[PDB]
Amino acid sequence: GRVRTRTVKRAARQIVEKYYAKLTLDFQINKKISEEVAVIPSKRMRNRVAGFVTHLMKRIQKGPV
Amino acid sequence: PAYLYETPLETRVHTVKDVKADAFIALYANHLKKRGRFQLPKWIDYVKTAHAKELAPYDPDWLYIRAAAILRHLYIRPDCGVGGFRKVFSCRQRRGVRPNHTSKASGKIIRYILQQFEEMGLVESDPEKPGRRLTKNGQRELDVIARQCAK
Amino acid sequence: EAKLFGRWSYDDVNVSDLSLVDYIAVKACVFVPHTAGRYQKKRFRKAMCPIVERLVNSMMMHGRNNGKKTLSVRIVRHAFEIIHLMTDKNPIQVFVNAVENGGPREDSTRIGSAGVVRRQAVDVSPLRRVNQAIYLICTGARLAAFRNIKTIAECLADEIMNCAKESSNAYAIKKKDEIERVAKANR
Amino acid sequence: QPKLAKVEKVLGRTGSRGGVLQVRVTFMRSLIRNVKGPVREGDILALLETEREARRL
Amino acid sequence: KKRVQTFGRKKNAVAVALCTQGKGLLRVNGCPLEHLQPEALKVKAFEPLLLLGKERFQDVDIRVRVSGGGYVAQIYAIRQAIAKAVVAFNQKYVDEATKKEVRDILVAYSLIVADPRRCEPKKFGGPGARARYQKSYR
Amino acid sequence: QRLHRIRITLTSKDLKSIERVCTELINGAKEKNLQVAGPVRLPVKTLRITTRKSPCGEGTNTWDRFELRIYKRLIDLHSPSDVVKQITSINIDPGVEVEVTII
Amino acid sequence: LFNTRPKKFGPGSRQCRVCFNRHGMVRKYGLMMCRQCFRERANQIGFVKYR
Amino acid sequence: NHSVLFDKATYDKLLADIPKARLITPHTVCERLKVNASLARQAIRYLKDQGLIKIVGEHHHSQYIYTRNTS
RNA sequence: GUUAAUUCCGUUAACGAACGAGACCUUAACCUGCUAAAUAGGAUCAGGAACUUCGUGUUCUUGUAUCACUUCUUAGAGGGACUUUGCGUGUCUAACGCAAGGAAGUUUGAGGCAAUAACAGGUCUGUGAUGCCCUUAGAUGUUCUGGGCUGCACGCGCGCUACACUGAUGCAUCCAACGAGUCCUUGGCCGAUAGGUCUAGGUAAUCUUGUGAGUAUGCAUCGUGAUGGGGAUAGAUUAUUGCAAUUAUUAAUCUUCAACGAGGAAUGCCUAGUAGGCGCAAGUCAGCACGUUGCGCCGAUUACGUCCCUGCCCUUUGUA
Repeated sequence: GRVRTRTVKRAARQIVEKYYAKLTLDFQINKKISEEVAVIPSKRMRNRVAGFVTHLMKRIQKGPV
Repeated sequence: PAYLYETPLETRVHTVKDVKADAFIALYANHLKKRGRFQLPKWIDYVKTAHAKELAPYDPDWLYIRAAAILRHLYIRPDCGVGGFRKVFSCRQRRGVRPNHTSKASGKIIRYILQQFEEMGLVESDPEKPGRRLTKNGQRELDVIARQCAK
Repeated sequence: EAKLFGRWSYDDVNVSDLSLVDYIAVKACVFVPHTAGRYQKKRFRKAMCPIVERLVNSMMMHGRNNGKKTLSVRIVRHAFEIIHLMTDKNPIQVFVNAVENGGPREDSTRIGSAGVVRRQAVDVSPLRRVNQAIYLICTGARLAAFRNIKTIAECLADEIMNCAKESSNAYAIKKKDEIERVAKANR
Repeated sequence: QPKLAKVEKVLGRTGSRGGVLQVRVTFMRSLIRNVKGPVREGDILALLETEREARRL
Repeated sequence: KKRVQTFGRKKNAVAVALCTQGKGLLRVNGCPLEHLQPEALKVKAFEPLLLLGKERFQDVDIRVRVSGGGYVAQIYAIRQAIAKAVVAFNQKYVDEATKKEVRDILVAYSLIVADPRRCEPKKFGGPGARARYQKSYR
Repeated sequence: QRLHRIRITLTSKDLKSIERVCTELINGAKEKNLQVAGPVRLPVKTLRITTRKSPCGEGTNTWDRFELRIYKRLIDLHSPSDVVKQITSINIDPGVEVEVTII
Repeated sequence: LFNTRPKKFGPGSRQCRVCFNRHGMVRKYGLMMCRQCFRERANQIGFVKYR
Repeated sequence: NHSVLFDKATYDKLLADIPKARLITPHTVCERLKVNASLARQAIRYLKDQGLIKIVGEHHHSQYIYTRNTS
């Protein structure tokens, strides 16, 4: 299954705390946005965190998280 | 229910590649007898055509069809020689109890037919250039009978 | 358009009976039984293939005869010609009516209620009844011509016509009733 | 002889080896039956016995 | 001159079908499609002719150049390269609306897509890829 | 001087060692602005040995799959040989075999 | 006279430079390395295993 | 089990015998007759050239399969 | 509850951490984009041959011939999947299922790497890794001639070829990828064959080589007979490697023509380019593959579940 580890969680969770402004519900701007603000070494990891950032932004849109 | 389909235009009958390759050999084998020129070996009783084969060929005109097949095969690949023609008529030898392997063709019979075409002068060297090739008279011998067989 | 071998038309004809309907893949259809395509990722892509493809695909056995689909295309192309020869109509309508009647209705599973290996009556699904139909068609035709100097195409043509029929001479229609012998008793 | 019946829903999966599978049917009424092969919802199958209901589980 | 060139891929086969304006002649290396043994699969090559029609192809010609794969894989490369040619022939020259007809009638029937099943590598302690030899016990 | 043609071979084990040299020597040519073509990357000659892991026969018969990789790459030029000796002699790399050749 | 046969070919001709052992002699690309000897020093030569 | 020559008693019958039958194969000759399959090939090749019968399909090199001519 | 997972959300006398897992690395899939290639080609523009002479009408071939190009070929830079979107399923938290789209949606496929504890596992015959013991010139050091490891009343284990007609045999047609060479071998003559002989290219994307591989396809003969299926066993001859071929190193040519008619009880391997079949290449190698390690080609059947057998992991539980 596609369950994400605490290294994937912490990074994506820390972005929406402080950089909540900017990134939209949209993915393909967030993939780009995540890389610039913070260092992510690999290409596979940058999508997986950025997918979870947009998952959090949907949950922030839906209610208080 | 008859069979469907054509090409858009009715196919041109000019060169040898348009002819189906087995039906070419059926005609030109008979051409070698009725012309007369080409000439027989002594050894025809023996042979079988390969080291790998365990039996002699059934048809008594096995040499003419081989000389028919090799002459058109010069038109397909221009440059080739005797070790080349050993590969093209290769076959599965049956080793025995062991697993099967490839093996090369006979070198006497494949060389001799080329020397008989050299005597007429359809296929020739090429003394410096490595590998035999068909000449000008070689093509017009082929291409005149390409139109005949479909007709 | 779409015809098998160009001599037959998929258009027209019909499924024989309710059930085993839609499981079969006709309707649209491909000239030539053969298709190399992905049919085994989901578990009901198996009934997207047209059953003439599933016949030629499962006709290769055993270890020696596996592969060589081009070879199984030929002997089925001859078989559909022979079916046409006798009781001429549609090879496909006779073949579809064969694989309708070919496979078994019920089956004995082992449910013991702990300890024992005890049999119990269970009806067969529509997919498995098509799976068993085409298998039982071929294993009659292969066994029929295994030692006899009879071409496999002959066995297949004969086997298919017999299955459509209620003769029971066939290996398939026997092995239907051989299972339904014991499946009656296990009730 | 055989009388046709439509699947409402798969109920579970039955037996020790788990090959046989349990189904609610509806005639063409309802009862529970066991079936062999791959089966899904939106499906129709023949029964020789219109009676003979399978254990719930 | 009107030119597009296109490729198909079954397995390790590949087949560059050049096509141009001309008389209506479809050729592999320099055969007709009438040959192409196995002959049984000869019908298979003619697949884009039967679906689309004869009177579209008579405005053009196609000339295919094939290597790789085997016997059956070379047919599926040519099968794709003829179908991919006439679809791609529109983009450059012929009206762009008729591409949506001629493509999607073939897609309604992987003639442009090319299925990427390739041979999985062998691993040690076995004859095949996933197959293993035999354990003995006692 | 005379109209010459030079095509310099480059080979090493590393990728990163040559990608220094390919970037540097083209810019070293573009000091003088010679007729440069770009670096022609040939196919990779992967060498392979498979030995058994164990010293003796015991256990399951497991295997290493060792590999080298070799990277032939070719910088093209059209220039005399006296000009090129300045470019090659400065910026020699550690563990990269290089050989200059006319024609 | 003594202390030499013809020693030109076969496993008796040649030995492992590192450990003097004929058995398991890897001669691909002219290594002349006994396998026990070769595997542990393979990273230092250049050979890095993957897949 | 089988007879290898023509059997020139049955040659006079064999003009009548085979054009009756619906299936004409290798097998259907030695069905009606009790001779090896090989004669059957040269029989139905003879019944092509001299006699009546016609191919179901243009041809094949393994399974022959003729019909009666119906004339 | 959820996951391939001590993976997550959550519950809490626990709180905050580390290794393992994951990430990572290599390879396979798609880019008419980026950046290029007389050691990969294509297209051009002019010439040659042949048939047609239909006409720039189809098919071969030619050149540091060109002007100029990168779709295949090659490989650096990168892009690309996040289960995105829709509807179900859940404290709708973690996340599952199904359908559409897409090159690709099981973590996209397949491997490498591999923790803590160990086991009296194996290896002193891989070693200049080594303690102790043995023996050290009438030797267990070393090396030379010859034999042996291959010796056969009989058990057991991995493989190969078989039993045929979806076949065997003889002719013709035309298609792969991994390698590998200071030995690999084209070209021309001699020879049934093997092989030899005289030139000849190659430090290899240049030469062998586009390695014209075999299952395959087309056309013939054979006819269910252990037959032409099967090729063991055996005599006789001709070459090849080596200093030496006998217990026959192989390869050929002719004969010789057994068992075996789908395998008893037991039991192995395997879920998609996979099984199985069909070849090829490399490792050991003077010579010898029925073996192993990689590589492609032809390409199915049947599941998408389960704890019954055989084992495994975690709880509560019983133990002499």
